[PDB]
Amino acid sequence: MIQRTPKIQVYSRHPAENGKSNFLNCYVSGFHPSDIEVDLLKNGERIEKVEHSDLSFSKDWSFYLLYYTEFTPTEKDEYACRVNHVTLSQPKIVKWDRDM
Amino acid sequence: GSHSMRYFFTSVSRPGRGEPRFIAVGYVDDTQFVRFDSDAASQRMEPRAPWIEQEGPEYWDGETRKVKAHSQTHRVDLGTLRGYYNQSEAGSHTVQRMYGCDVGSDWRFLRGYHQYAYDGKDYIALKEDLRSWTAADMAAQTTKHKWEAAHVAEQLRAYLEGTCVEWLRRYLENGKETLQRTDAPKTHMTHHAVSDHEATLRCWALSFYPAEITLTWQRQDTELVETRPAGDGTFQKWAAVVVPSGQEQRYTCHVQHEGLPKPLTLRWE
Amino acid sequence: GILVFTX
Repeated sequence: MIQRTPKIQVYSRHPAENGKSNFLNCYVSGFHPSDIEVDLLKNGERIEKVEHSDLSFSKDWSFYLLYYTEFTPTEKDEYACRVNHVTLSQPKIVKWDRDM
Repeated sequence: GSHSMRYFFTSVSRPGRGEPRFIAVGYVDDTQFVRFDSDAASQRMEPRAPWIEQEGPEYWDGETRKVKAHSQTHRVDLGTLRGYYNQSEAGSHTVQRMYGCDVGSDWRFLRGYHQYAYDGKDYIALKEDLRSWTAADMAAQTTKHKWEAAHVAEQLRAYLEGTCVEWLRRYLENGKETLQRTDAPKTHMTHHAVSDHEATLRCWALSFYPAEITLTWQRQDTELVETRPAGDGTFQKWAAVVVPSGQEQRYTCHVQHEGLPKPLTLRWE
Repeated sequence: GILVFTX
């Protein structure tokens, strides 16, 4: 079968304002197969209370999912989205950058 | 750029660890309204949009009923698809199906599509003429021939063209206040530098709805990321261009969206 | 809502 690496986008629901509650997102998309592990990380540690959209796929049959978490950004707390898929030799960890 | 309703089904074979996985989620435009998950605790069709919550038990019992039939069907398919390709029961494989109807500005039929895919490639798809099919492999032709003998194609046509658009028009009205609404993109630009002779000029389109939008640069060498959802019904997307130095004035970003009567041309100034 | 034949 056809394998496709996920494309990862770590961003916030609304523009990042330290001290304000917002949601951190990780929209992994364009991947195939469906089995994928996505976790949002805070200063390296795993974030437990995350939620995700139901599995849906695009016109090219590649899947897509959105992993959100409620977080009140701080200026020193680093955030990331760790993803692993049969197409990655190691779990691609993308850091949340508030201007990307 | 009118309206539609499409359902998406994905069934993955989990060899040795139970039955396959099945997820049926329904979409009206860019808005999810229902879902089903093989491994959920409710095992019924669940609401994922408020305008759908209002539906009586008889409906929910209804879709739950029909959804699991879709399940039995999809686990049979996997087994059958493994046979055609002579694959070992060992590995996992994926089945995806998607069908629904498109409706114009008037809420009148426009298109319909069935189509199925195996392991990420097209297996067989219903032709626009909702009479014929497009078979992919020689195996896919098996399914096509068979389906043509049974006149399955014409049984679907009755759905896409009939009951699908009806239930769609019904969804649009019942949930009008969210579905029939638009949101002009909240745009802006930034200036980041790559080096001491290059900078990344980036253009943003946020909080818009529906998801269709056109981000365009102009002085070829343009990064465009795929429209992502913010998580509150609106969508985001940004476009970037590595502009040489002190040359940012000769670059214009352009936004096109259902919510912008006249486009937005924003320049770094 | 929904409608499926075996493939």
